[PDB]
Amino acid sequence: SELLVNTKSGKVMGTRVPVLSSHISAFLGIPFAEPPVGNMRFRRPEPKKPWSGVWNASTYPNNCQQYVDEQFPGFSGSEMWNPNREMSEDCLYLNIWVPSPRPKSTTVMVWIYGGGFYSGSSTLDVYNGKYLAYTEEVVLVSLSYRVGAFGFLALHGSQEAPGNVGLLDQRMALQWVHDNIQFFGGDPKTVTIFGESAGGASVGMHILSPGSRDLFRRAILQSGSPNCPWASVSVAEGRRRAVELGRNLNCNLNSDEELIHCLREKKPQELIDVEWNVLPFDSIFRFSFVPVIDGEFFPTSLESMLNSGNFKKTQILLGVNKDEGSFFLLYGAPGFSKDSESKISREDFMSGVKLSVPHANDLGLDAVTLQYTDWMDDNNGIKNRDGLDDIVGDHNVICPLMHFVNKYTKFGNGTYLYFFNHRASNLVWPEWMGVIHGYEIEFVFGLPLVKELNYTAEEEALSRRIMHYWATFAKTGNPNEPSKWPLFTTKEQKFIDLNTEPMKVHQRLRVQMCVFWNQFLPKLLNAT
Amino acid sequence: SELLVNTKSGKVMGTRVPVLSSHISAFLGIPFAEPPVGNMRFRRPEPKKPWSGVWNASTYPNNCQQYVDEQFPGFSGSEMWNPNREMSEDCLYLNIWVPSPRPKSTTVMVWIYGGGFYSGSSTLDVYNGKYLAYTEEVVLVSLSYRVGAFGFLALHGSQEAPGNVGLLDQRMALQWVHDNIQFFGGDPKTVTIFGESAGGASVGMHILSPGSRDLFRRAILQSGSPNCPWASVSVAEGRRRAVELGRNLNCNLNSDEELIHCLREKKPQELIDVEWNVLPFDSIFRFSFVPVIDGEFFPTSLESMLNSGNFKKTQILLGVNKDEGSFFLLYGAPGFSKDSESKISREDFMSGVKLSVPHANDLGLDAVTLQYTDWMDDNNGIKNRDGLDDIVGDHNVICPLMHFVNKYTKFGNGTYLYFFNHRASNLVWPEWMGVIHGYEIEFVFGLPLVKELNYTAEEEALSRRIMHYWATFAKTGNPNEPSKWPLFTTKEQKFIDLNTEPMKVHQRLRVQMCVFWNQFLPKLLNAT
Ligand SMILES: c1ccc2c(NCCCCCCCCNc3c4c(nc5ccccc35)CCCC4)ccnc2c1
Ligand SMILES: c1ccc2c(NCCCCCCCCNc3c4c(nc5ccccc35)CCCC4)ccnc2c1
Ligand SMILES: *[C@@H]1O[C@H](CO)[C@@H](O)[C@H](O)[C@H]1NC(C)=O
Ligand SMILES: *[C@@H]1O[C@H](CO)[C@@H](O)[C@H](O)[C@H]1NC(C)=O
Ligand SMILES: *[C@@H]1O[C@H](CO)[C@@H](O)[C@H](O)[C@H]1NC(C)=O
Ligand SMILES: *[C@@H]1O[C@H](CO)[C@@H](O)[C@H](O)[C@H]1NC(C)=O
Repeated sequence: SELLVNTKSGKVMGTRVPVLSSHISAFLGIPFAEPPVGNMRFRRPEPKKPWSGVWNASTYPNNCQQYVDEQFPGFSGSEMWNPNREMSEDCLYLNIWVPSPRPKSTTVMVWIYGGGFYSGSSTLDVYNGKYLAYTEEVVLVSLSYRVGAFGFLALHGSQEAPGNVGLLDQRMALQWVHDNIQFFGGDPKTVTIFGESAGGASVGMHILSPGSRDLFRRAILQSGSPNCPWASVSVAEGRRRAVELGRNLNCNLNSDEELIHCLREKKPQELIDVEWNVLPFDSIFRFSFVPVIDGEFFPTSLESMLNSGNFKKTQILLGVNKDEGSFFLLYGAPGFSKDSESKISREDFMSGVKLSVPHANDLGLDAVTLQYTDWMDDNNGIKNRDGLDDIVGDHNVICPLMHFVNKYTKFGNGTYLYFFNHRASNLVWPEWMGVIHGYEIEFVFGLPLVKELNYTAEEEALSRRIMHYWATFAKTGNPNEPSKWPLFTTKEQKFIDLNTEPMKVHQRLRVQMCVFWNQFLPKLLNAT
Repeated sequence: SELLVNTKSGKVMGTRVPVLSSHISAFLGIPFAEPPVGNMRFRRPEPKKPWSGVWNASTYPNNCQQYVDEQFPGFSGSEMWNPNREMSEDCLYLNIWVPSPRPKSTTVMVWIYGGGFYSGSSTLDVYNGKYLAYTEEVVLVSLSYRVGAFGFLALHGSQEAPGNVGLLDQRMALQWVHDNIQFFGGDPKTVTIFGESAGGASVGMHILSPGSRDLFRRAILQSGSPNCPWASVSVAEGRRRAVELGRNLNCNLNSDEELIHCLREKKPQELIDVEWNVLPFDSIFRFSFVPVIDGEFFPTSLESMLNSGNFKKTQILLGVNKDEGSFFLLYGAPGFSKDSESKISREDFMSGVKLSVPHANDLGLDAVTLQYTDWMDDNNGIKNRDGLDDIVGDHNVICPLMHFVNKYTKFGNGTYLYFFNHRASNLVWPEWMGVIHGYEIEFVFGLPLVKELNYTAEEEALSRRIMHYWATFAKTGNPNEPSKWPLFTTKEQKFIDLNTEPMKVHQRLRVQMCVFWNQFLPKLLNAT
């Protein structure tokens, strides 16, 4: 049977799924790690014990325990990101979509979901891999990994909660794909890992980490990079947040063993209920439990690794969206709201910049404010709103990705950079938010191909070229079929716009603002 | 006789001069102070002893001792600024142009020449007051004052060389005009002092100084303001430059009396020969001997005086030129030269910014460089040249004048601001220098009215409207004849362009760059 596959870990039985009036096989909920429950909470994952019999993989697995967005109850714009399966600590599973008939040895793509390392699910409708598997003939895999304190509580020096275990969950899934994907028709020597936001930062983290490098071939990073200011913390800060979490739960804090033991008896929801109380500052675009620069998964600081070429050399394809920051302002900055144009007063602008660069002294806040204010029209509400939108996006996503791409390209074997600026005709979010963080995903996964979702014919065409650029790059290391997406080089720094208009090539994506965020501001904060 | 005038100091005999095929009277070289020679060098000026008989005022007086520009021998562009009379320490005289027939009580304008407080003459062809006296029916006066060490050597605490004596020379001339101008037909209750560059800074200094305020009615400042970074130094820095000057002449430095005595025996040219050796930094647009914030002429810091309204409240008219910095780069920054377009390399740009902001640490130099560099085209030679031109002009002239005008307007009784951007059709300087520091002067003094100077008909019309704006403002406190130059207000901040095209009104002259120079950079240099 086409739906039965024998792996090194046991046999699994998939299910047949319809796709664009045809069909493919899906193997949903395959376990790749032992359930990280009880005494196993906070620990490195352990490989799944092989099973006898047949594993039923006809349905989506549970999602990992996480905070749930209730800001706009039933609004599809925000609920499309919430877990759509029951939550459980028993959540380490992966999903596979396989073309029909079963390939022999074709291109593999492994998706790593975003969600600020505190949320995310591999089962969201926007991540349904059937359209991409089908249209491009690739074996598509989506893995899962522990988020929040369950995945990133870090007490460096302890083996019970070493930190980075969520990243180790991702690695374990990649080890499973390396070891078993050949049985589903995938070529384990041609796997591309791709992800968005925290997922793109994760992808970049595996390019960096010695222990993950050999488990994949090429990489795609969407709106995220490893050096993002919100993607990692030092071991001292990780330790301090772990202790502060225990303090919120009235834990005995005399020793790591006491803290960890106390944290292990709490129900999942108790940790989720106070998780956000450990941030050191009043901030936006910062998350409590994230990867730690531990000297193991990351041997040295990310910057020295980037500087010395200490990373996997291969091809990468990556890019950003036009308005990466808008949704973080909607959720956390005064003056922004879902149902108004959100013209911002000068005082809310100033309140907005303090929230955006939480780690800055007064001089730093003045430098950011001067850099983004039009002083001949400072009370322009639209300009204040847009300026703040760009500050959040430039500082949290764009400039850190541009710093990564320039450092990577000096040692890599090929880079393709894009700027996604198409605002979907059917967007449910207000206009002011523009081309939102996460909204290039539906095009990568091909939702515009399904008529009922109401996209335009040109939106369907855009989705088909992106899907084909992504799969062709996964297959060959080049998005182009032998009108050309040129290679990004350290000399020319070319990139393309990705929208419904004839491809345009540009150069030096946001150089002006990024010299400010990547060179001047850090120099300024370090001296003052 | 029309050419004979009796003053409180004695009788003076003028000469009749032709002007635009008519004539007026000129009283050249009237003495207003005792010669500041011998033991009087460096001291406050003393009033001229009255003389019996008739003072011959038919010829220009000597110019004060100063450094002489020899960079382009015989080039009219630079020689038009050099002294055109023999030099002498005996140089405290004033000149008067009087309409014919002799007025009874008309508007008086007193010109104070620029020249960085180290040079300048009241006798330059560009300062000939006959055209303005004639066309606008005003009594035009040009005074003189000691420059360089002779006028500004400052050893605070000593009465032998207290500093600011050159400013006291100007004051003495204003006291003479107040006391005697009625005999030449001038109204001493309606005198406007006006000046350019160091002369405009001086004008602003008399608006500030309690001891000078009552001696004039209204003021005009051209490309200069009192708070310019090159226009004053602290008493400790003045002292240090005086000592360093003595050290260059092998003077005994044990006491002020020893230093001063030694400096008084040196010939004038010996002081001029080493004068430039005392600057504390490798700089551009900085001069050795300038006014000192002494607690007497300036009771407190200029900024606290501006902040508290501690200054003369009246009407002012002032403005700047488009390319104030170009000539200082020509003379002192690598890569600029008179006969080439002066496209500047990135390294010369960087060398240029270090010279321009001599008082800045590394962080400050980076902030200036980032603010003026187009990072998507950083090797553009024209952009590097123009960027440096704007850095010099914004920092040395424009932004300090804009800070002065906004502080003044909160307490004053009327402000008119202009932006002079007409490049003269007959300019002998290369194109790259644009609308040069000092080149609005020939229009204020009406040289375009004389056919042989080869200006265009529209240039003659522009000169006539400027002359009439200046004299009408001198007469009434408003440049407009009862198309309107609007009042600058702290709310609207309107100003006009001054050129051959139909008047255009704008707002917030260089606000963007000036928030950088006036608020951010000083905050940055003070913290780091
Ligand atoms: C108390 C108070 C606040 C919080 C909190 N506040 C987070 C607000 C900032 C974050 C809210 C965004 C929702 C994620 N969902 C979204 C994601 C993406 N794009 C989105 C676009 C629009 C709206 C939501 C999006 C792209 C892929 C990743 C996920 C979190 C946890 N616990 C708390 C506890
Ligand atoms: C050794 C080395 C250098 C110097 C020095 N170097 C000054 C260079 C910088 C200054 C040179 C400019 C000439 C003034 N003459 C000019 C003035 C104005 N505009 C001008 C425009 C173009 C050229 C000259 C101008 C507007 C009114 C004020 C005077 C000075 C003394 N001693 C020295 C001794
Ligand atoms: C597979 O498991 C799901 C669990 O809901 C069930 O509905 C389905 O019938 C199962 N099929 C088999 C063959 O066990
Ligand atoms: C990638 O590597 C191959 C083989 O080492 C080399 O020939 C090619 O030029 C490289 N391509 C890029 C983009 O550097
Ligand atoms: C005035 O002085 C000048 C000095 O050069 C002289 O040429 C002129 O003849 C003098 N006239 C009188 C009346 O003394
Ligand atoms: C100047 O002062 C007069 C009289 O004090 C006043 O009436 C007038 O409004 C003032 N004008 C300005 C420009 O402030």
